[PDB]
Amino acid sequence: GLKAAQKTLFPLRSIDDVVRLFAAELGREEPDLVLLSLVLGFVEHFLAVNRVGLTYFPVADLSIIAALYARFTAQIRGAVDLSLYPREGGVSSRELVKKVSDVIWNSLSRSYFKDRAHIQSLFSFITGTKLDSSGVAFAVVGACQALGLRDVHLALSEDHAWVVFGPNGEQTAEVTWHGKGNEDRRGQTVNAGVAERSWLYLKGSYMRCDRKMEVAFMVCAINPSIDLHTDSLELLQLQQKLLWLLYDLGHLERYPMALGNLADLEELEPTPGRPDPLTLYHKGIASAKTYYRDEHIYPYMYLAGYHCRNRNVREALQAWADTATVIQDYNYCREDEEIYKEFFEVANDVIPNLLKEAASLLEAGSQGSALQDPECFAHLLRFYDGICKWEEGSPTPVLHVGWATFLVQSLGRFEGQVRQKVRIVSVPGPVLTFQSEKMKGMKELLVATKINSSAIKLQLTAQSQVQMK
Ligand SMILES: N#Cc1ccc(OCCCN2CCC([C@@](N)(c3ccccc3)C3CCCC3)CC2)cc1
Repeated sequence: GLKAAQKTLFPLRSIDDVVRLFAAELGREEPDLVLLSLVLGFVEHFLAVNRVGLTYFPVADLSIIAALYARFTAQIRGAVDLSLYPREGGVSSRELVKKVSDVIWNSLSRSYFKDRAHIQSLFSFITGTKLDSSGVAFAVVGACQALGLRDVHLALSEDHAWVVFGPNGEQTAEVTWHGKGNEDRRGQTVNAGVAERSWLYLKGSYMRCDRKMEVAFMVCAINPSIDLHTDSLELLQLQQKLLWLLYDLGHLERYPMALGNLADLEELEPTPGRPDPLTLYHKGIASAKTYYRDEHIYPYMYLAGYHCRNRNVREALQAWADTATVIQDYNYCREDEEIYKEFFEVANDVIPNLLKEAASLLEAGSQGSALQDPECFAHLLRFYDGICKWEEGSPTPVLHVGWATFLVQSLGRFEGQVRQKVRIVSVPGPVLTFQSEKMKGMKELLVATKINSSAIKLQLTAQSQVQMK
């Protein structure tokens, strides 16, 4: 409307007043996405973008929020004439969804830095005519809710967003761009991407949000960063409290990434009486296993990151091996570059740094060292095996000689007497089975006291020949 009942908590004078508003909306039949996004974007603007004059909390007066809300709903209702797009069965048409998408797109500034912070919310859309890629998808869903189109929902993979709609919520439509320089497929289905088994579309095991999950998304989308060195404590607390609210109401049940986000917040500043970060990372993984066929990568990356920051090398390696065990059953496609970057950084920067420190600490006489644990060597091998298996049958390759130099270095961090204790068994303490042909052929090389660097490089890159002189 806004409806009279939506107005009664205003003004919002504190973090807890914002939480109250969210609790009230979440108790309603259809929480108002437009209201909630505007409120979050307003408070984020005045806590992270411009803190001038801040003394405690940027008071959100009804007149201010109602005027932004009226700006949004006038823009959408004025531009989308529903009479041109008749709705059979309380469900929307592809042409209507494309029209809403066009309205949002055409409203945006012609040129801006697309990966700025703080351009995720409808506050950014209205005040700066700027949205990020997923922010466009969210805005389309909000616009559709404003129009009364109850069937249009947000769909999320781990790196992209689109919408579902239509009979049984079975249709898909692209509504935003992905990446940089990829020509957009706005208006089309996601079926080609599902069919090619790319990570971008998760083999169809992507999130189909309900209205509560869309609230969770906008909460995850809060960006407390003020600058490279500085987060808003007020926004961290708000996001954390809102995520707990959502958790308590059941709305994180099917949202792995949100559980990882909450775990990270709890690591930073734990809430008394709440589960530990580790419990929450494991709940994220459980969510992915239960609802998404264990086809998500980030539940395991979140866990690995926590173990890495806490120098639990064994457990970090195990979680990265688990990441690779998920990726192995995908085809590496155009538009999957973000996950390639994640794996590249782990293999070629993070793991080497962790193992270098471990080596120094072993020299200093550490006991229980990951470098003396054959199960840790097995996790490292399983990580590479999943990456190599991922590469098999993909339309673009993954491995190259850059990766091989780091593999050889990482292998060398383990003494031969440790490496010799892993039992590599064939289909048909530690025991490991390799799924990739690359690692099966490398087995022979993985225990020599002196790693044959040149042979390992040849096997990992499948390089046919060596230099002529
Ligand atoms: N080791 C390790 C490691 C740990 C965590 C890690 O990434 C955790 C952050 C994952 N990232 C995924 C995309 C995600 C997001 N960019 C996203 C999520 C789904 C669909 C599109 C975009 C946002 C979610 C709320 C606003 C947009 C932001 C969080 C990477 C490596």
